Amino acid sequence: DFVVPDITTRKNVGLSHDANDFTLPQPLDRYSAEDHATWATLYQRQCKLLPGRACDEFLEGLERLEVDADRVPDFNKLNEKLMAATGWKIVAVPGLIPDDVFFEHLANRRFPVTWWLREPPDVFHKLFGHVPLLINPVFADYLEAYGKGGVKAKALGALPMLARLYWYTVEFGLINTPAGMRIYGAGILSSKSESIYCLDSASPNRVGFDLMRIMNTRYRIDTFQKTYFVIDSFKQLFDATAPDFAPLYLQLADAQPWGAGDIAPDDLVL
Ligand SMILES: [Co+2]
Repeated sequence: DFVVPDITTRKNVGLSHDANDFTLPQPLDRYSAEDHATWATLYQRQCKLLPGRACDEFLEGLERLEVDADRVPDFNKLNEKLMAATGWKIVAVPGLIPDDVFFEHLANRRFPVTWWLREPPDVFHKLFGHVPLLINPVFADYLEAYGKGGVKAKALGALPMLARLYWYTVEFGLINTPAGMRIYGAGILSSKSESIYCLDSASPNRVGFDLMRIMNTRYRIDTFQKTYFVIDSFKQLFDATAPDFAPLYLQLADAQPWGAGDIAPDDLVL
């Protein structure tokens, strides 16, 4: 029955965005005291739960970028540190943006960050979850290479195959370490409960990273992942982008995808 405006619409009232690249100056005046307090609450919650769960590089990135514990960060201030580390910067966007625009940003070492915050894929998820690893030069190079692939993928109708790769790496990836399994996916790192389940539960599959397998795997957004893909190094991700994806897309185009909860005959199951 009744339809009401969504959070993206409400938050962006009176604001504008580039019609081509979808950026805007970060609207600092729009963050209320409640927003800063919500940020602080989420930050404190995650920083209590993540030690021994997040990969070490993630927690180090928070500190090296001086990500504010007590307020929504000033993007420009964060950029001074990020630019010096890896030549990356974050740019504010209104919310969900078109894929070609998103890929063009990453291809140019710009990471789009939704500016607004949830009330008590918002700025907490996109900044706290996604940005700290951009100080890692190997991970940053993986994201740049990913972005550069957007033109080819769009031309071939293969953007959803790249979306699966992004989902199962950047958003929901795990990294194995001698100290045990750790988390690098931003969607897990900003989550209250998925960081617990993804390491502690016997329920989800933990499967070794395989590029073709992943690009042939469905995902859903409404639920905890049924399968997590595990890398041994960020180098594995960057190296996965080396070959020509065009013949991989065409091979996959006619295949039946793996379901979100499937185990494939060739999986290294961890
Ligand atoms: Co995300």
